[PDB]
Amino acid sequence: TRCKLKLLRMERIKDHLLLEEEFVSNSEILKPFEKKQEEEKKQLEEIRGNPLSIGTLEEIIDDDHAIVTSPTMPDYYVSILSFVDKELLEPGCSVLLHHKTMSIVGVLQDDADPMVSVMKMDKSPTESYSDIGGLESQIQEIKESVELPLTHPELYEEMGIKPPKGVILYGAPGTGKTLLAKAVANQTSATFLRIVGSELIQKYLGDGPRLCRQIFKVAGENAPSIVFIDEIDAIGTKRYDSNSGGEREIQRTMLELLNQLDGFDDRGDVKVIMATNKIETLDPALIRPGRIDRKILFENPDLSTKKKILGIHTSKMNLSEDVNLETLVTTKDDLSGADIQAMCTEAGLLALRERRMQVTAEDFKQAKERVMKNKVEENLEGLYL
Amino acid sequence: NDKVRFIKDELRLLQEPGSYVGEVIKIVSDKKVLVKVQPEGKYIVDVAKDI
Ligand SMILES: Nc1ncnc2c1ncn2[C@@H]1O[C@H](COP(=O)(O)OP(=O)(O)OP(=O)(O)O)[C@@H](O)[C@H]1O
Ligand SMILES: [Mg+2]
Repeated sequence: TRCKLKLLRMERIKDHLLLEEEFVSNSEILKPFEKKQEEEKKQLEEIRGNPLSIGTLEEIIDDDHAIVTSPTMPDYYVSILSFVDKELLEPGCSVLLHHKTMSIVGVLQDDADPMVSVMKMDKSPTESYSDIGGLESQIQEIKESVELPLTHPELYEEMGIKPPKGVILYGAPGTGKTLLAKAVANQTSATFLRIVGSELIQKYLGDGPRLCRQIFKVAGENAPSIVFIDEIDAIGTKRYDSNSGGEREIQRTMLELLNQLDGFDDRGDVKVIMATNKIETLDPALIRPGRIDRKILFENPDLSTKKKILGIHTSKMNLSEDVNLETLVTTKDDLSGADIQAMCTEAGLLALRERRMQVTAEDFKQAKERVMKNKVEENLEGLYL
Repeated sequence: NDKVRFIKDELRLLQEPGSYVGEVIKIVSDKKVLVKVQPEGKYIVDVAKDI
């Protein structure tokens, strides 16, 4: 009770006293004039009138005048009045115009776009570290790269190193490249912009360099930022034939992507996470040192590491004392971590058709058979015995 | 009485200033609404006492 009481006692006197102080000060402001404060309010309305016509600021002329483009078509050499600043106006900004004689009377507007919201996420992933079934060291090379300079910049200035930029998460399918990216995306709580690499080829030609440069503009504002580029492999392997600029066009999108990634900009902190399935397909300039400092590799889980993948996934499940978890690992060899997650789901699904909550050893073996048939393995290993 | 009173002053009501139809894009907290009238630019403008 008294813990609430000391806060009550500080907060009441300081705040209510301040409230009283404002009330007296509006009045005192009034005196050298005869009513200054309550008249500034009547003036603002008067100056601006109604309506206010929106324009788009076309170019700003340095003399407290501007050329605004009403979308109705006449352009105007307007004056810049009160309740605005000229470094709050940038070319492109929307302006609020006095109807009778055009003047820039302000812009209190939000000026938000749905174009930016596409870049952004709304989020609370299900993905957290330690849903990673093993490979612990690899977590503490990624976390040393992405998450750690936000927690402490102190280590990196004390050492005198520049904090590492860029990670490439590569290996085989099912090694949880997307699963790491989201586990660290939850923890950091820095604005996590997500963009899938395939959206970077469009149906127009030349829109490429334009789209790419818009990503990094959003990313730059909301500093610090992560830009996650999921499967930047897709653009090199698949040409969709929707782009009229062809093979040429896709190559040009690459080149703007190089400057926006490092370049001459001297933008904010932008870590970049790049998932890909093959790193021998991506353009070598794209991946080159000092713009991608650290390159982590994942390879297939071990006999023990598969045990970890299984505990984390069988834990949600209702179970029997007939379930021998251990014999599902020994039977299954050279299968992904993706296969173990699909195997729990497939057992539960057979169990939902039988109309019971239990998951038996038999629904697990039944499920284990069916997921192993569907994988059609590698011809990479058909050389070898 | 409603019929004859109505036709007679209806003539002054047909000295209309006009109307327009827009649509609410978003509000603002100065009690003003951003409307886009259909073949025209947007207007930041105040509500009457009718809404
Ligand atoms: N090493 C791992 N430990 C635990 N779970 C894993 C691991 N590997 C895969 N998974 C599970 O499998 C799922 C599917 O894998 P994910 O989509 O993360 O893979 P990926 O390597 O990015 O593959 P692709 O490029 O083929 O999409 C994850 O959501 C996770 O549940
Ligand atoms: Mg993926």
